[PDB]
Amino acid sequence: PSISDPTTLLEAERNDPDGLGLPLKSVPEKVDAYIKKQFEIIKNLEDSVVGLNPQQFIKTDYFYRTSTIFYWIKEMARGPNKVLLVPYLVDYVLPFLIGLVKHKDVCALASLDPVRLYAGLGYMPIRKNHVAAIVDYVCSALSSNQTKLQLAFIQHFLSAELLQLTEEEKNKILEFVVSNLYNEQFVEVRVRAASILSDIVHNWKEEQPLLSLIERFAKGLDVNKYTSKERQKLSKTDIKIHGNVLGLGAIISAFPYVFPLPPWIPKQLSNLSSWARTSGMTGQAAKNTISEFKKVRADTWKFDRASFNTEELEDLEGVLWRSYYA
Amino acid sequence: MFRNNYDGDTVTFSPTGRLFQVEYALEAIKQGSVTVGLRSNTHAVLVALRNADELSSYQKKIIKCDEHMGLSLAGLAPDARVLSNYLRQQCNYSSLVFNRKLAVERAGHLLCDKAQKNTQSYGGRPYGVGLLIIGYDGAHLLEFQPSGNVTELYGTAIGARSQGAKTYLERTLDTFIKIDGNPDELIKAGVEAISQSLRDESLTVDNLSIAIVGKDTPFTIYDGEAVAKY
Amino acid sequence: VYAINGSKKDRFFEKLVSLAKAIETFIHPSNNGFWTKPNAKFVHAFIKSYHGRVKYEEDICARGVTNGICLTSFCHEEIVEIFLNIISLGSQNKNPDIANYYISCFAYLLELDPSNAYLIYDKILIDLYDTLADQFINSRHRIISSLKQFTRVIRFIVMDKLYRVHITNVLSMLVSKLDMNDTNLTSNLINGIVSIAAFIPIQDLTGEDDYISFESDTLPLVQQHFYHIKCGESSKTFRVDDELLNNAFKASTTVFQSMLKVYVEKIFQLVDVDLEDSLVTKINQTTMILQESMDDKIFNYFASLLQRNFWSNDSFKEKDPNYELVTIPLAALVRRNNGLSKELVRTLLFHIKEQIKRGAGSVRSTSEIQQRDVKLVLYLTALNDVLRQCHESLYSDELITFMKYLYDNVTNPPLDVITSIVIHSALATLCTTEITDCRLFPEDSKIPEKDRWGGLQFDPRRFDKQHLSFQWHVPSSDEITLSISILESLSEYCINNVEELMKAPRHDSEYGDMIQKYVLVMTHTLSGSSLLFDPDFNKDIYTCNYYFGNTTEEKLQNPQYLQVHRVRARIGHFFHKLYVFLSTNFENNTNMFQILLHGLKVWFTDLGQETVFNEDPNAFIDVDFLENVQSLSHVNEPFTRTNFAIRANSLHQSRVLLHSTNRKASKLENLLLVDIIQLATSLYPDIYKPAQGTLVHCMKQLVGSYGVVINKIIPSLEKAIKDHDYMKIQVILNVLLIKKIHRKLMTDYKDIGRLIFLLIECCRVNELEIGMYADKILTDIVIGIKIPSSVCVISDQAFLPLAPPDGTINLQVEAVKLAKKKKREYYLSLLVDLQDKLLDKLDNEKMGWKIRMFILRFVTQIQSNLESKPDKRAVFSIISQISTKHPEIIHLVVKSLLSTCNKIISLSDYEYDITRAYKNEFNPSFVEILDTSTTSFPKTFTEEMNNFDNPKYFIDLRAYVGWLCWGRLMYVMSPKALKLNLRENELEVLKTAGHLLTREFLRDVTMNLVQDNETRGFSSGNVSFFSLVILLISSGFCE
Amino acid sequence: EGRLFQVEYSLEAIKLGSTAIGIATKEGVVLGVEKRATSPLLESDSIEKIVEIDRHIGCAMSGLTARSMIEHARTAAVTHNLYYDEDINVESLTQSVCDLALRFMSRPFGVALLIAGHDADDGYQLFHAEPSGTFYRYNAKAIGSGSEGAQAELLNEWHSSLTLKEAELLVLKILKQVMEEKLDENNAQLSCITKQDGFKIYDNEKTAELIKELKEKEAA
Amino acid sequence: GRLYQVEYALESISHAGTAIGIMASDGIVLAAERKVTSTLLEQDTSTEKLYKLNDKIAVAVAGLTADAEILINTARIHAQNYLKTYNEDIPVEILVRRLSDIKQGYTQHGGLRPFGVSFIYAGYDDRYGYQLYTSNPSGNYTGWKAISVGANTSAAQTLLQMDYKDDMKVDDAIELALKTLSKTTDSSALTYDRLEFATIRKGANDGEVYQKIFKPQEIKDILVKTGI
Repeated sequence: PSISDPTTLLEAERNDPDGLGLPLKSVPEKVDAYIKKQFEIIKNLEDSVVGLNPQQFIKTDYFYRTSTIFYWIKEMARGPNKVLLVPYLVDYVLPFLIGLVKHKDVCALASLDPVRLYAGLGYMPIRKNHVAAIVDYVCSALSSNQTKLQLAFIQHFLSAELLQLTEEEKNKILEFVVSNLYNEQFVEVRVRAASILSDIVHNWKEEQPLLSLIERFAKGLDVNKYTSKERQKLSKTDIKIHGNVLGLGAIISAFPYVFPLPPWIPKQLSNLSSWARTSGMTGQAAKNTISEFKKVRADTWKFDRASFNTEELEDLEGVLWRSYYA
Repeated sequence: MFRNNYDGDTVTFSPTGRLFQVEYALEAIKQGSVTVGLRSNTHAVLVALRNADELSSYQKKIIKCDEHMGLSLAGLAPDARVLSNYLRQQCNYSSLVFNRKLAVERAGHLLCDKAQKNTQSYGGRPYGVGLLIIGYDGAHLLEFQPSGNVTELYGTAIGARSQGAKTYLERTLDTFIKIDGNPDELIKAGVEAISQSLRDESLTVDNLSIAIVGKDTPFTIYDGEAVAKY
Repeated sequence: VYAINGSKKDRFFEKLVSLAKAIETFIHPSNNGFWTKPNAKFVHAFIKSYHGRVKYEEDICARGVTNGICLTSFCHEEIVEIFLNIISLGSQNKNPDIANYYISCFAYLLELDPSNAYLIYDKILIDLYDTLADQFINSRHRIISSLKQFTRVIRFIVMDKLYRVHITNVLSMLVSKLDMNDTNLTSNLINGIVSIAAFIPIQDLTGEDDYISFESDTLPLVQQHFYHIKCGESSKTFRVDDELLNNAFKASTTVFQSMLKVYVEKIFQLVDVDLEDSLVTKINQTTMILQESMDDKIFNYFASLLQRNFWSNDSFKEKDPNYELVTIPLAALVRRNNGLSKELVRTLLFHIKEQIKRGAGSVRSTSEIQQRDVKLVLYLTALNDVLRQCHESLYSDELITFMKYLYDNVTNPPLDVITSIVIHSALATLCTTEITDCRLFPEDSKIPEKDRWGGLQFDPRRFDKQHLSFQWHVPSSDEITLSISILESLSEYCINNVEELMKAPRHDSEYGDMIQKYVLVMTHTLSGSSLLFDPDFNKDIYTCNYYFGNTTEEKLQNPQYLQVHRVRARIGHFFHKLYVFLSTNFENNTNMFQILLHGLKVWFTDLGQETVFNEDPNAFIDVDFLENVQSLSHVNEPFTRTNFAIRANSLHQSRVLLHSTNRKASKLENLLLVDIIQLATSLYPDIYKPAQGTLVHCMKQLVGSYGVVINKIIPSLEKAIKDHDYMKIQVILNVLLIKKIHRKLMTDYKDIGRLIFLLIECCRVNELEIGMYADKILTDIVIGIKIPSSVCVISDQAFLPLAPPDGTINLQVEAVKLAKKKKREYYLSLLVDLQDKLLDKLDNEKMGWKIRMFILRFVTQIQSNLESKPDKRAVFSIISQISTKHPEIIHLVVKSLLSTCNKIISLSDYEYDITRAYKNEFNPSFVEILDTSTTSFPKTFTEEMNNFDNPKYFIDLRAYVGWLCWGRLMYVMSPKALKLNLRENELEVLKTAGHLLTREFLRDVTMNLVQDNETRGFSSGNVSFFSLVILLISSGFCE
Repeated sequence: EGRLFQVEYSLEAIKLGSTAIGIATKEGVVLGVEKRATSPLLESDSIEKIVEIDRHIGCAMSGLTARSMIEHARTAAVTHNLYYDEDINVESLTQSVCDLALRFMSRPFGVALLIAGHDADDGYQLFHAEPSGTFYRYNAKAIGSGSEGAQAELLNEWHSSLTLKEAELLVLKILKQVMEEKLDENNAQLSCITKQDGFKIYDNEKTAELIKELKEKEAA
Repeated sequence: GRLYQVEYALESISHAGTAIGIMASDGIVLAAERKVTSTLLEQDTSTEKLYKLNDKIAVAVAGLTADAEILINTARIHAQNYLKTYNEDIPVEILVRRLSDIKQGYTQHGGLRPFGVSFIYAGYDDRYGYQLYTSNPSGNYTGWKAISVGANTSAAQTLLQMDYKDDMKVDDAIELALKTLSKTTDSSALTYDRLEFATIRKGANDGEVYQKIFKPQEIKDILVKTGI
């Protein structure tokens, strides 16, 4: 900082009425411009490796500067030099890493792990001003691996900023996760979105949002408007059904140790049983949900049996389908 | 919450005299699918209903132990394989040394004796499969539990919502007990029983397997286009 | 906690709810990791701080008006709602400490008296009833946790009208559930029983004609309430009528006798169970609390039952029985009603004789106790009973005759030790001021028998003097006369017996056993009448209940005082005579010497107070135990009458054990100290270690004994060296290793040099570990030698406020200062003389390298000190040690040269003013202060940091000023060269050091350092040495 | 209660290693594996995740090569040929491998395998053998990283009227989708099992030509 | 991948007695220091730390006695087996490697505590002449010219490095070992009853008398002549 006198420092600290002062250290204009110029050069040198194999990729100056910048970024996120890297996250660092993600064999040859650093960047000491920008950026072309890494970063950021995010930011994250639940390109993305949705729902306290989400997920899961043949056909082709089942299972899984069991959980398990009795991705998801529910509640199952009738208890038996089971 | 200090191994008794590992092995049968066993005065049948996905085959549930005896399984496949191999060896010994076909009751006794040894040894594990054994002619039907118990029933059902079939058999006992001389009607009765245990699921030529053995009829397994209710 | 506003609290409680929801899954028992201890600690600390703030706010509001910042009842309700399901999850933790951390919060939650405490009460009651019904037989942790929670909340359940009805029933179910295999379960049950008993009176509260019964009234209501609660409902909806009061105490207080009978039979069963000492003490405390919580009728019933079971039982079958589980409660009865003492005591005597008649104690088994001495039981009982007879002893002659018969008819060392305590109990009971009444409620209590079921823990009447009219025991003239007569008779009897034995000495075991028994009887006679002794007899504030009075005129007018002290002097003389006889006739014996050492320890440490048995468990309520039972933080003493009585007794005992027994040693005391010193330098480890302990105790008691000890140790060590008595040398070194003497040696400037020379002489003897011990002592002396200082930077305000308004105090202060300065200079001169003598020894003799290392280290320690005058001789001697070619010697020489040169440089820089070494204001002349508050300073600093040609200042170490902001004065180094303003002596020393810094010297030092280096660790000492060489070269001192 | 969860944990081999895909048709069985990108000077020929059991039976794996199962399968096939003067059935060899896993059940042994073969009884057969001592007959099956999406693609594409060339093209396309493009000839390895030629492993030139044909088909 | 048991064994050996082995151009000298004293413990326990494996090889021990006895018995059996098999004396390196392999095997299999013993081998054969080796619990063996094990290893190594020559004689090696031991013991002065000595030398006649173990009188005479 090197301020002229304590009076100027105190005046600058208390300028913002929010109570949060200035960053401890700041990058001067010259160094900031130098770093931005390096990133711009890397971005502009993208046309030299358009059609090169990894062996030809590993030899260009573009790869050399990419490796130098990767090493610099990894060194920055190591200790006292953390507050300085924060302003470069949205515009320079995260796009750079997500672009490096597309190069699997290149990173394997160069012994680089962009995924680990990208995931670990969610625990940075991010101040209030940058939180909104990061939330807007993460929720927004990308491939399946890039989308899954983005979901992992969102999960870690939520775990690190659980009591810091506002209601608007949490709503944006929830909407992004729900949208990923209905992904039209990848299934693993949908499964990871279901996991993140369960993590989000676990921290809800008011019953009204939970009831609204349960209603939205179970609106399309009614079995009175279909037949067994139709249900089995939908279990293998329909994407909306798969997303709704994943969301309902995530909601159910967000309540592992509730005692006594709330009345809505047996109803949702009964709704999911009909889909668990079919064959397909929806059936697999429902079976996984029921198996997890029965595994987590094995300690209190003797007391939890009272929440189900005979038919409901009987419908939750054959959900583990493994080659060693017959 | 509610941690159990007496469910570790099979050589520890509960303070009330229970063996929790044996009970868990018994509950392991519920994981497997549904099997139904009948018995008339002249014939005995078995009906069995899994598929990993649309590109996979279906698990075998009925195993032939000899030309006059057979079984169906529900639970762990390798345990059923070991028990079936042991029963085949016992039948072979009986047919070789004495030229005598082994009785179903003796087979149940041997299965119980073998299964008892895994509940007292420590360091091992009880069996995790339930069996339905049917035999020659009079006809016999046994239900074997991994705890080491045999029943000699007229009919029963095991695994994956089999209570409906069991209740149907309890209702229609007197109806199906005397269908001697008509194996097809007994097979149809078993098919109806196994249908009573299905939660709206249908039966096809890929999910249904049948076994029949009676007087003058050697043990026979029907699968594929042979379970088309012909 | 202190960010909560009573009027505006919605946002804070929403944040707290969110945090609790976040940590809920991390608190679950099945999920252990690094987050368990933090979560438990956070919950405990937050709840404790919240309770403390609430208590502070209510205390403030009780003395005026209520502000809008203070918490309300709604805050307490919200806190209870938030922390529910968190304490419950944490109570089932696998690690007991985490479970205790979570469980401890129930008391804090119930102290606030929230409107929703029914949730906690119902949950704990359901858990306890399920546990006692064997519903958790597969889970031990749930049983233990339920017991712990009930133990925590007993004192808050006991104050609720609805929940009182459940106490006594549970009190039964806990008593019958005591085990003989599960010791931890029994400990938890005993904790619950203690908690129940400490807050209820054990009395029948039914009136004259109630016609009410436990079975028909209490049980139906309890069952209905339990069913209502466990069905899924709360106690709010449970409506009752006035018949609950019939189901209350009127019917529930009639079930105590069966519980007491079951408890007595359980104790008699536990007598034959191998148990830890702490559990036995806890059970004894349980029984005593139960006894003191009873009324007269139940107390009489319990006493009769206990005596009946004691005289007829099927216990004490094992060879290691727990006698104190029965003997201690029995004496407790005698504490409450001494009228029961007589016949019971008589019976004991009779039974004892019967055991002697059947042949008990006729087989010597000095190692242990064999299964032929059930008589011991009676013995122990007698002890405890005789400990609390108080004035109910004026059967004195019968007891004295019985004691003489016992001491003349029994000869067995394990049995002799036990029998020797009868006299101690008899003497101590008649002359010890102590309390006798500790009941929860007195028999003639004005408190109505309807507000007694809490012990008045939360009621101001617990402070009433009427309620706290404790009954004490104060010795009378008859008791003192009886004690004196008993003491004189026993002393004469023992002295005559021992003299008769010494008339015709023998060598068999019976002779030694009889001598040891008589000496033990003498010791216990000394210890029993300890309170009758005056520590200042030869020649205060805390005036305890000394019978003979205070001051000195009153004491000298009572002949009993003088005759007691005459008896004590005679006992001491006889102890000396016995020591002489044992030394001259029984040198190889060990047990008799140990008994004599214990006797001397008792005779020296019992000049008016008792310390041998003051720490042993007895039939008194433990102050620490009862305090731990009834203590709540932020609450001003929520105690009971028993707690206040035991606290008063403890304070009296402390005031008794607060007097100073330090005195000038008399002729007898000096002679006994000499005897103990001689026994301390013995050859048998079984003898001198207790002798060393007794010597330490006597040195603590006496004043100036250290001088005698050292003045007898030094000649003995010298004589042992002369006669090559290696064992004596080794034991003398071990004695010199005693902590107290070791500490006092570091400031003994008079004889430190002689001891150092003796240690050097010992170092050359190589037959045992003597050399290693001598080297260790020398190293300790080098490390811990105290060099007096003449610098005291002290503010004048540290003594001016306490200045007396007299003009004759200044002269005394000045005289004291002058005398202290003279003594300090004399001590420094002695140290300098010792250093010079060591240098002479080093230079003259050629010598093992250990002594050379010791001498170099001592000279370095002396010279590096700022109060010492540098010497050319020491520097020359240190430098000339490189010829030894020993790497350790060379490293030590380098370090010594560095230290001496640094001391000389400090003398130069301080301008021969050592006080400036501690002055914060003073700075060296080469250090400059720069004002960084100027407008253009940052640019100047930036330019200076880039200035390599003509620097203005230097910063050697880490710079810190200006990293965040400028404005403070900055200390910098001057760019000029450093000069030395040294006088003739320091300049001559530096020239002498430089003259020896030849090329060959440096070559040898560097070669030895390189050769003695097999690892990269470089070394900053070498850099400092090179810098010192550069300085000496640059100043012209080195050629 | 209690249950054998170690077996279930072992069956979670989605992250075990490189993707391996097998497709069974009426003309042969195609096995395709992912080749790791290693140092240019390394001899990539030393990496063999497709192994030959015998002339009519081949195997593919997803985990570490380090072995006992392959040796046991070869020994069983040779022993059956010695004892019965014929070729062992594919299902019989799979059951032998499963029995070997079971004997050497509450603990898993070995790693998952894809066994392809041909015999006169059941034509061309593909089996998935799991470390639980069990196996499943499959009409195309994918293991390793990205196995769920690959299996969904196989469900959408397999139609029982495929040919050997179409099976190879499907294997290459699915491997490219899993590995996200840039698979010329060094990120994949192909092998075939046919009645006439037996078990063969395609050389780099044939794989490069197949990749070129796949690119041409994509261009259309 | 550190081995904690091996480190514990090395630390235990670091508290044991000090042994010194010096190789000259015509002989080898082994010395050891006795530390246990009780004024009633017999000092005629054959040789406490110096042992003979055959007529050509001797060993000095630092560490636990039972493991040392086991290893020495095994080495003697191995040497006799080699002599019976090939009718020739076993080379020193072969026996040293055998013992090192035994130690390594004891440091790899579970349920076996590593040998907390350090060995100094002094041998002679016609392939390399005089040979000096040091073996540790880790199983590594190293050849040396002057080596020391036990308590004051570093100081003794420094002293040997200062005053060792490649062309020393047997008496020079004896004096060097005595002076090195006298300057490192923590018992002030070195005495005959606390010392064990051995020499392996070949004279002008090819007799190869490699079994000279010094008697207490001889040790006293050597100490008097040297001036310790």
